[PDB]
Amino acid sequence: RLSFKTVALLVLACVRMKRIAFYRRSDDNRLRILRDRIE
Amino acid sequence: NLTEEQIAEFKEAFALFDKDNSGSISASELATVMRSLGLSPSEAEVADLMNEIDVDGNHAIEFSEFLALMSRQLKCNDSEQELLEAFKVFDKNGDGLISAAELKHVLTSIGEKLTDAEVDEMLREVSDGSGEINIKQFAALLSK
Ligand SMILES: [Sr+2]
Ligand SMILES: [Sr+2]
Repeated sequence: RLSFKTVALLVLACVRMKRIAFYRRSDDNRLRILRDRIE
Repeated sequence: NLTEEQIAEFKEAFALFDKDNSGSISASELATVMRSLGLSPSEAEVADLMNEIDVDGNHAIEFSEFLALMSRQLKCNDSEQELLEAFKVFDKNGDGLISAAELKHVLTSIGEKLTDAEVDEMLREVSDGSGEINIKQFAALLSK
């Protein structure tokens, strides 16, 4: 039926998405400060 | 790249996000699962994920896009197992931590004669005020 593997893959997928979003947001912020600094 | 069984297994995982069985993952489905797991994504983070993952442009993650999201994890499975095995070489007692005494034993094995003080200093450079190195720190250390 529902396996540990299935649950673990859902959790892994969610953790990956959280990380991608965190680092994209963080990259977007740093590119913006540098955009301003470049004028 | 992927076997019939690998596809099947990812489909089951995908199906758990897809609460209304529509064949795709909506922004509300994504946000709900992530929040229930304590990951607390902001709205901007969810909006960004939908944009990045659903390149189809429908604000609904399809199965093929879910697979592309998770494919790197498959490519990286051997490396993950190696990382854990390498960590185990240091971690002789198997408590999930590397101490200076365990580091010293590896050093001696490979013919590196360091004083105990130097071993302490070697470990301290990569430990975070801690007396020991955990798997997270071991991995972080190798991220340059
Ligand atoms: Sr759905
Ligand atoms: Sr240990």
